[PDB]
Amino acid sequence: MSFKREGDDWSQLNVLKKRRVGDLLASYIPEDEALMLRDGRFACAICPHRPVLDTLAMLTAHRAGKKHLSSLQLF
Amino acid sequence: VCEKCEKKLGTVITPDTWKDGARNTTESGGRKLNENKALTSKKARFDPYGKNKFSTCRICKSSVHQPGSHYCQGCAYKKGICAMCGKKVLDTKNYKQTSV
Amino acid sequence: GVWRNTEDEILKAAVMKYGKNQWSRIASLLHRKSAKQCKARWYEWLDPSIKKTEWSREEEEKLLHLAKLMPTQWRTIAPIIGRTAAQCLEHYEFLLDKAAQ
Amino acid sequence: NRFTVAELKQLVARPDVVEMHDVTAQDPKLLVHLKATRNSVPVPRHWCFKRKYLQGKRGIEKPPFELPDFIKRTGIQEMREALQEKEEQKTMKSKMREKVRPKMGKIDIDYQKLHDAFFKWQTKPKLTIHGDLYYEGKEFETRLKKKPGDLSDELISLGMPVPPPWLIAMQRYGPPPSYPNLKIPGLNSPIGTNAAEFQTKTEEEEIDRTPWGELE
Amino acid sequence: AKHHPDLIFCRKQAGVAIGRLCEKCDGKCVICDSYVRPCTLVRICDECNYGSYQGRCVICGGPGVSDAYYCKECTIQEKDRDGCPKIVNLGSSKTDLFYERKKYG
Amino acid sequence: DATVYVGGLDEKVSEPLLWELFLQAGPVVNTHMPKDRVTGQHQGYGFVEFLSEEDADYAIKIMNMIKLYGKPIRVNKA
Ligand SMILES: [Zn+2]
Ligand SMILES: [Zn+2]
Ligand SMILES: [Zn+2]
Ligand SMILES: [Zn+2]
Ligand SMILES: [Zn+2]
Ligand SMILES: [Zn+2]
Repeated sequence: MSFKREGDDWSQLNVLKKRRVGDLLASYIPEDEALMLRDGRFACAICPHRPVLDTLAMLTAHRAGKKHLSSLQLF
Repeated sequence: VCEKCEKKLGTVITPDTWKDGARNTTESGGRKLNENKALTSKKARFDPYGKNKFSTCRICKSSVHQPGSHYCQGCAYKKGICAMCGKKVLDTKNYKQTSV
Repeated sequence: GVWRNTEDEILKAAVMKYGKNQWSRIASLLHRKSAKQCKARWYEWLDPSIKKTEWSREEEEKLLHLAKLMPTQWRTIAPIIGRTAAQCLEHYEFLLDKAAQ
Repeated sequence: NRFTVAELKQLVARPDVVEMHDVTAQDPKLLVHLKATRNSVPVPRHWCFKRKYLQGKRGIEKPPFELPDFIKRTGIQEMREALQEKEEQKTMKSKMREKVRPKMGKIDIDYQKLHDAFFKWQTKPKLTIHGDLYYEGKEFETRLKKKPGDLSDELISLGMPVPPPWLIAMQRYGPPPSYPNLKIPGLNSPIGTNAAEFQTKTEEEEIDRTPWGELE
Repeated sequence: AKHHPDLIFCRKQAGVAIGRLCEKCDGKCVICDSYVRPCTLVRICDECNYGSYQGRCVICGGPGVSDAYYCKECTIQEKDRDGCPKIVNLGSSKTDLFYERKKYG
Repeated sequence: DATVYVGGLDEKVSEPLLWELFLQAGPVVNTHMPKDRVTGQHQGYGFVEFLSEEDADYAIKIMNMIKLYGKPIRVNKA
């Protein structure tokens, strides 16, 4: 398996996929807007009640939503 | 290990699924009822004050990982011997042992 | 199969980074989406040049005229009106129902 | 049909425990009797709060867990930190290639050091006595409140030989109204006669302090 | 089991019958379902070893192949004293699995 | 009177020290001594809530006793 690679570890590949999705989506979120918690979750720092969201995919989908946009323009 | 040294082996806490020739099942008697874990603690585990203290290989002087072993895994594999007593369990005249 | 919310978010960001000729790189980011489905989702619905507003009076008149002209040919018609062919199609059916009353 | 808080408070043997809602109880006499019994711990305070327990904005910024000291003495944290800092640099090719050609003896701490961490250097942590229930703000409101007549070393800022500078004026302005029973030297406390401190000396001479039954 | 809230124990007055466990259930505790540290032998009530049922599994009901024990923790908490620990109803999970396979197969 | 306003301080002085300073007189139940975030330093004025009136009445007098870093401190009702 050294000379030509054999097989693939689909669980670790899925871990890598989660990292690459995270890096991609994170580069479009400015550093003030998102606060990363101790366990790897994310809070929205715009919205006054700080909702906490499990992934960066959910944080991006939240930042699309109308509650966030209304809370955004006040800040 | 060789066949006489296998009473010196430690056992896994959960029972083996292949029941025959097991050492840790109820029927074998190696998993006993009403075990007090404090009394059987130092059995087949490292005890620096007790009888099984942290040993090193007699050949390469690097630390073994099994209690009561005098030879580290690599040296025992290469010479063909039991890791505890050093009796040979394998005839290695025709085997170019590869550590890789 | 169907497009979740978070998948659309990933797809928009990934097109913004990698552009529109690398759908195999974009498919690697999503779960169980192929490259062709990513492309189709982008042009159908997620592209910013798609206009999701209400129909003007002019745009409707061109729709009714061109649908008389070339019947059932919505890919030919659709760039002349500047809506998606699916959008053009459902709005045509809306107006036909409306004229039935 | 039901008590108001004043009748209930007089009817208790101890009226400091009664709250607004205890009158709404189906048996309020027994409830306030049980709240004033010794060594019982009160109902967790968030039973009436609308927000869920521990789901609060201050809890967002909690820092990571810190290891104890006897574990950081092993050097586990520096080794494993370096290890996972290399493993983010590797590609999937390289990781799947060292999974067929492994690398022995990498992250090994000698057994004697690990045994000593657990069987020699272990220290008991700070523990809490019974009835000290956790609530949500607790670890920030743990500063408490130090009484007059007891000074901190730092309050060094005064730099005065040992009485208080303010007292030279408390005798002038009077004893403060807020404290009815406070006692300070020179006003109503001996610097009469001063035999109070001699009592503590004589008693302290009297005591044997040898704990019975300890290890030799 | 502890994993199924709708299962129900017999809990009658246990007798001299020894409860047994099928190959699938071998080595686990009847109450808390653990694999470690077996402390006491399980006794089942008379009705539960009536007739053909004599010697079936306590936990599932299959052909029993070894004796059932309580673990040490269930002994210390005296969970071994509540009654016959035979499970008397199949429950939703077992039934659903059957109809699902039968639909497919 | 339960609260007092305290002026004219040096940032080395701290809220915990301040609590011990005024509890020398009588206990400060609620302490407030602003931390300014922008330049990370204190302007030196304080607000103190007590148990009841007792702490407040003493408050003004407590000011005379106070002397931080060779300087006085304003205490008045609020
Ligand atoms: Zn938001
Ligand atoms: Zn060796
Ligand atoms: Zn041997
Ligand atoms: Zn079974
Ligand atoms: Zn158990
Ligand atoms: Zn029964």
